[PDB]
Amino acid sequence: VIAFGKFKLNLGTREMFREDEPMPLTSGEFAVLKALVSHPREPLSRDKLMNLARGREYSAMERSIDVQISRLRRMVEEDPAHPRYIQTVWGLGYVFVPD
Repeated sequence: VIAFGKFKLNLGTREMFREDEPMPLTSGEFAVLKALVSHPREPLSRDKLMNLARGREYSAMERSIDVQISRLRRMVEEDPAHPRYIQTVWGLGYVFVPD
């Protein structure tokens, strides 16, 4: 489904790879990351992410959205402090920026 940086994510099977090595995604990590990458370049509020994260499983209520973002950044970013793929939009929320 989706490639960015050294990552490949399969939205249907929940398979993720870093440099082709299999890397797991908890339910809530997966829920947040899928909401982000499925809306490329649309900044998403915490409320809208929480909402989009809801599936038929323990997903949205696993951890706070900001803690999920922080964990996803530590997984995907060379520097979590200056993120490339999971960016902050001041006033607003978070955004996936492809490539």
